Amino acid sequence: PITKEEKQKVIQEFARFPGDTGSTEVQVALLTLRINRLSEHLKVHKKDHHSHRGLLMMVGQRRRLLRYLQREDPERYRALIEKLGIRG
Amino acid sequence: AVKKFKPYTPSRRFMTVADFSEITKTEPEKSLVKPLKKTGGRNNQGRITVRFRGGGHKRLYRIIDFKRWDKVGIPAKVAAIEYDPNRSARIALLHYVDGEKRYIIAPDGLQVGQQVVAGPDAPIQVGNALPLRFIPVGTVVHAVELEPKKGAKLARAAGTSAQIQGREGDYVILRLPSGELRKVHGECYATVGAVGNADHKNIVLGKAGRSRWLGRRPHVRGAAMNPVDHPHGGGEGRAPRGRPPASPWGWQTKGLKTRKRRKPSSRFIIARRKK
Amino acid sequence: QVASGRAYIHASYNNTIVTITDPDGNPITWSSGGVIGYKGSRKGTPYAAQLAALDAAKKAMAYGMQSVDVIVRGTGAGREQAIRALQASGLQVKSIVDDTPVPHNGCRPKKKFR
Amino acid sequence: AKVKATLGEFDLRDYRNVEVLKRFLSETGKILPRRRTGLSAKEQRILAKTIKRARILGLLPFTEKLVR
Amino acid sequence: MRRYEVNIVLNPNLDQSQLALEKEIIQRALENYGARVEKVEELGLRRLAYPIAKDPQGYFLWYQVEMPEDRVNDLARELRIRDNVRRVMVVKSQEPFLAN
RNA sequence: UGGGAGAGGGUGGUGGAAUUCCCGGAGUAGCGGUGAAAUGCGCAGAUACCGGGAGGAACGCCGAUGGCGAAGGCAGCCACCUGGUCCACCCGUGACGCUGAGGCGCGAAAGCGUGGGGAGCAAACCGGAUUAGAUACCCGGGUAGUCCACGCCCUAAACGAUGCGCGCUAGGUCUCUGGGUCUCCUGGGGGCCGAAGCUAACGCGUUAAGCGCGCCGCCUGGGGAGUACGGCCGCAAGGC
Ligand SMILES: [Mg+2]
Ligand SMILES: [Mg+2]
Ligand SMILES: [Mg+2]
Ligand SMILES: [Mg+2]
Ligand SMILES: [Mg+2]
Ligand SMILES: [Mg+2]
Ligand SMILES: [Mg+2]
Ligand SMILES: [Mg+2]
Ligand SMILES: [Mg+2]
Ligand SMILES: [Mg+2]
Ligand SMILES: [Mg+2]
Ligand SMILES: [Mg+2]
Ligand SMILES: [Mg+2]
Ligand SMILES: [Mg+2]
Ligand SMILES: [Mg+2]
Ligand SMILES: [Mg+2]
Ligand SMILES: [Mg+2]
Ligand SMILES: [Mg+2]
Ligand SMILES: [Mg+2]
Ligand SMILES: [Mg+2]
Ligand SMILES: [Mg+2]
Ligand SMILES: [Mg+2]
Ligand SMILES: [Mg+2]
Ligand SMILES: [Mg+2]
Ligand SMILES: [Mg+2]
Ligand SMILES: [Mg+2]
Ligand SMILES: [Mg+2]
Ligand SMILES: [Mg+2]
Ligand SMILES: [Mg+2]
Ligand SMILES: [Mg+2]
Ligand SMILES: [Mg+2]
Ligand SMILES: [Mg+2]
Ligand SMILES: [Mg+2]
Ligand SMILES: [Mg+2]
Ligand SMILES: [Mg+2]
Ligand SMILES: [Mg+2]
Ligand SMILES: [Mg+2]
Ligand SMILES: [Mg+2]
Ligand SMILES: [Mg+2]
Ligand SMILES: [Mg+2]
Ligand SMILES: [Mg+2]
Ligand SMILES: [Mg+2]
Ligand SMILES: [Mg+2]
Ligand SMILES: [Mg+2]
Ligand SMILES: [Mg+2]
Ligand SMILES: [Mg+2]
Ligand SMILES: [Mg+2]
Ligand SMILES: [Mg+2]
Ligand SMILES: [Mg+2]
Ligand SMILES: [Mg+2]
Ligand SMILES: [Mg+2]
Ligand SMILES: [Mg+2]
Ligand SMILES: [Mg+2]
Ligand SMILES: [Mg+2]
Ligand SMILES: [Mg+2]
Ligand SMILES: [Mg+2]
Ligand SMILES: [Mg+2]
Ligand SMILES: [Mg+2]
Ligand SMILES: [Mg+2]
Ligand SMILES: [Mg+2]
Ligand SMILES: [Mg+2]
Ligand SMILES: [Mg+2]
Ligand SMILES: [Mg+2]
Ligand SMILES: [Mg+2]
Ligand SMILES: [Mg+2]
Ligand SMILES: [Mg+2]
Ligand SMILES: [Mg+2]
Ligand SMILES: [Mg+2]
Ligand SMILES: [Mg+2]
Ligand SMILES: [Mg+2]
Ligand SMILES: [Mg+2]
Ligand SMILES: [Mg+2]
Ligand SMILES: [Mg+2]
Ligand SMILES: [Mg+2]
Ligand SMILES: [Mg+2]
Ligand SMILES: [Mg+2]
Ligand SMILES: [Mg+2]
Ligand SMILES: [Mg+2]
Ligand SMILES: [Mg+2]
Ligand SMILES: [Mg+2]
Ligand SMILES: [Mg+2]
Ligand SMILES: [Mg+2]
Ligand SMILES: [Mg+2]
Ligand SMILES: [Mg+2]
Ligand SMILES: [Mg+2]
Ligand SMILES: [Mg+2]
Ligand SMILES: [Mg+2]
Ligand SMILES: [Mg+2]
Ligand SMILES: [Mg+2]
Ligand SMILES: [Mg+2]
Ligand SMILES: [Mg+2]
Ligand SMILES: [Mg+2]
Ligand SMILES: [Mg+2]
Repeated sequence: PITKEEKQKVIQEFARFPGDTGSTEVQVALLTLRINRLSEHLKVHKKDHHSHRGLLMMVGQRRRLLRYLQREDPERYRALIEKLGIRG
Repeated sequence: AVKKFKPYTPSRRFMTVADFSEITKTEPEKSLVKPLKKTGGRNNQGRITVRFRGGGHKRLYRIIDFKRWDKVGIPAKVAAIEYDPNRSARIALLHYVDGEKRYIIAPDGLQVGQQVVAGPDAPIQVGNALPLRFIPVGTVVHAVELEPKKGAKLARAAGTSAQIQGREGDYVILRLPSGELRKVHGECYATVGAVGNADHKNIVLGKAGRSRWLGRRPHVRGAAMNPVDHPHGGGEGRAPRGRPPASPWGWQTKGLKTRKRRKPSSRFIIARRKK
Repeated sequence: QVASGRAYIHASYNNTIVTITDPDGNPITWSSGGVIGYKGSRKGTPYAAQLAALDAAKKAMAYGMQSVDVIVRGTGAGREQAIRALQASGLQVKSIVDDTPVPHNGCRPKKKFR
Repeated sequence: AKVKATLGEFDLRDYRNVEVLKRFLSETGKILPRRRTGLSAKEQRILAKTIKRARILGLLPFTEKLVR
Repeated sequence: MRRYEVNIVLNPNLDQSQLALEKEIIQRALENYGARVEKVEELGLRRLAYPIAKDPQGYFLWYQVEMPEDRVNDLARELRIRDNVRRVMVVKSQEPFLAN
């Protein structure tokens, strides 16, 4: 799975301030971490449709946060997706 | 995985080709080829003895190492996987740390860069070769000798394999590609794994032309001939067989067994093929 | 002639078959509901099994059998009466064990067991 | 006579504890019901799984013939 | 890494030379597959509940190891190639669960 | 952040019981099957028994009125990869929410395509019974199929015949799973009986079919008919 270290590294890199843990940035970053590991998982495990439902649910979650961050701060929105390789 | 064509001609509608994905080198080792003397199906009397042969693409014969107990203990690196027009398997080029180069038929799962070795002590891994008696029961295996030192005779075509089933005395029991169960001497060499290019049987030739490239001339039915030619020859209009279906030479061809009855190897065959 | 052996009671709803073997399991003699004269569904009655066990025990004792271990398979009617007949025959019943085969959920059974 | 009361402390995951696990098996070899072992739902599942591992190692049997 | 237990049953009718050779094969493989032995219990011969490979007993080994997650399946495959290894079972080490 | 339970899913491996078949041994006059029978099998040595081998499928006890999943559905055991979900802390964000025409994905069994596999079972089929007849029920055989990979099909009593979300309105009892301080209390599931209330009745009742708000789907007499025509989808069967 995803180690505890790996997750903290992601939180540090996107935290808006010292102890920040649930910012829209930190949320889109953590979901992106899971989305990309599930996508790679599903490429080999093409018949794992049940876990694929988890993917759609994640992607929809990240999408709603991104639309929120786009409505509140367009600059912060564009930088987050560019910092993560999103929107294609 | 066989490749398909769009139907931009009548023949391309169904034609399929090998994808040639394992092939990493497109020219043979010069020192390991010699001319393959085309026969047309004719013997040293000049007489056709196998009908409907000839006119296929020119080919060079690649010398294949069907012994391998030749070089016990000397490892080799799998340098390349190549096309061989003289067989359905692909062939793998081996670079021995000796410096000697030889060809083996390419097993399923072989990788260029891996090493292989032959001998009583070789690890049970794809591409290694051992006397049968040292391969664990249950292992699927190929390029099996039939008698010791006489050269690999069994399980050489694309996708085929033999399975070790048991041991009795000096002998090992194999399930040959035909499903026959056969004792084979334990000192006979085999190579672990199955032969590669397993999709060979899914090739759809597609058109008459493609058989011709392979040296297969048209086969003409006995029923299309005259009585001088064939048991099924003659009759006004179409005709059913009118007799037990026979070969051009008169022997029956629907079920009549033809293995010689008093053959010494019968003592070593346990169960005739299935299916 | 061997004096120690085995008695198998294959007892189904249609018949009861008794086979008397040696210590290694090699049959010495056998009987059944048919050998004692019955046909049809009578072969699956307890009295049938009784005559069969006695006729099997009698033959075995004719070869010097004196002691047997008893192996029982199947849940047929004449199962319990077959054990009786062996004990009350003359043979020495050293033991009785039930070895009825039972799949750990194996092959799909015929329609009539579903 | 419930089996768990006949035993002090034991580890419900010790698949090698042949001498404790074997008490949770009927004389015919079967895994005993919760009514005769005295375990709750949660621990009976651990027991059953452990017995199964021990069976695969050859410590515990899958079935025994019933002797009258 | 993760901690596992490597149960292994061997041909009980070997001699201590053949047996020490099998233990040698096993010890290298563990090392070769990145497995660091922590403890090891060797109960030896032991009557089995049922014949394994037609023998009523089996020679028992056991190692707590620490090894990387992705190599355990391959390790158990290699531990099984020898004709004398009748059984292998690599269980994820877990905490005890106690009753009473 | 720190924990839990679980037949949730995917991949590779692996265990024992049983059936059938093949070989060896031992043995003989029947076995099998039914309501009773016959077909069938058996002196060319069957059944029953012992030893060895091969092979496929399904996993006994545990197992429950149990668990998990969005539904279909999921059950030997080991490992890896992976989804959902609950709890305690009350630490971060600051309404970021609910629903959802279209779209996209999933979707039991049967069926289809290509290849593999085939022990048991078993449509079609053949035969024996039963019977007034018996294109059936019961019996003896038996091919697809059932199993695996990949691609299609997209249906159902796909049911709780009960769309999703939120708030509100006595309790009692059994149970699964967490956290307490473990008497008991408190969350989340799963049942039963019931307050008020609802309901044509049956019944429902904090797992509402009660009292309310939001949004979606759907009904408008029976037959004709889920038929025809059109269109879209499918290799076809046929689906919408
Ligand atoms: Mg999510
Ligand atoms: Mg967006
Ligand atoms: Mg390919
Ligand atoms: Mg084509
Ligand atoms: Mg093309
Ligand atoms: Mg194309
Ligand atoms: Mg055409
Ligand atoms: Mg055209
Ligand atoms: Mg090509
Ligand atoms: Mg190729
Ligand atoms: Mg030269
Ligand atoms: Mg030259
Ligand atoms: Mg030549
Ligand atoms: Mg020539
Ligand atoms: Mg000449
Ligand atoms: Mg001449
Ligand atoms: Mg010719
Ligand atoms: Mg070739
Ligand atoms: Mg080819
Ligand atoms: Mg074909
Ligand atoms: Mg073809
Ligand atoms: Mg050619
Ligand atoms: Mg031809
Ligand atoms: Mg022709
Ligand atoms: Mg003519
Ligand atoms: Mg002539
Ligand atoms: Mg003539
Ligand atoms: Mg003439
Ligand atoms: Mg003639
Ligand atoms: Mg003619
Ligand atoms: Mg004619
Ligand atoms: Mg003619
Ligand atoms: Mg005519
Ligand atoms: Mg003519
Ligand atoms: Mg003609
Ligand atoms: Mg014609
Ligand atoms: Mg004619
Ligand atoms: Mg004809
Ligand atoms: Mg004729
Ligand atoms: Mg001839
Ligand atoms: Mg020969
Ligand atoms: Mg009967
Ligand atoms: Mg082994
Ligand atoms: Mg433990
Ligand atoms: Mg957590
Ligand atoms: Mg025999
Ligand atoms: Mg005779
Ligand atoms: Mg037998
Ligand atoms: Mg049950
Ligand atoms: Mg339930
Ligand atoms: Mg649930
Ligand atoms: Mg807070
Ligand atoms: Mg604030
Ligand atoms: Mg929604
Ligand atoms: Mg929709
Ligand atoms: Mg479906
Ligand atoms: Mg199906
Ligand atoms: Mg089907
Ligand atoms: Mg059809
Ligand atoms: Mg078909
Ligand atoms: Mg099919
Ligand atoms: Mg067709
Ligand atoms: Mg097929
Ligand atoms: Mg068949
Ligand atoms: Mg009929
Ligand atoms: Mg009639
Ligand atoms: Mg009539
Ligand atoms: Mg009939
Ligand atoms: Mg039938
Ligand atoms: Mg049948
Ligand atoms: Mg058909
Ligand atoms: Mg078909
Ligand atoms: Mg639909
Ligand atoms: Mg229901
Ligand atoms: Mg529901
Ligand atoms: Mg409906
Ligand atoms: Mg209705
Ligand atoms: Mg709706
Ligand atoms: Mg409504
Ligand atoms: Mg509670
Ligand atoms: Mg508690
Ligand atoms: Mg409740
Ligand atoms: Mg009620
Ligand atoms: Mg009231
Ligand atoms: Mg109302
Ligand atoms: Mg209540
Ligand atoms: Mg209340
Ligand atoms: Mg609920
Ligand atoms: Mg209502
Ligand atoms: Mg109408
Ligand atoms: Mg329609
Ligand atoms: Mg319809
Ligand atoms: Mg139409």
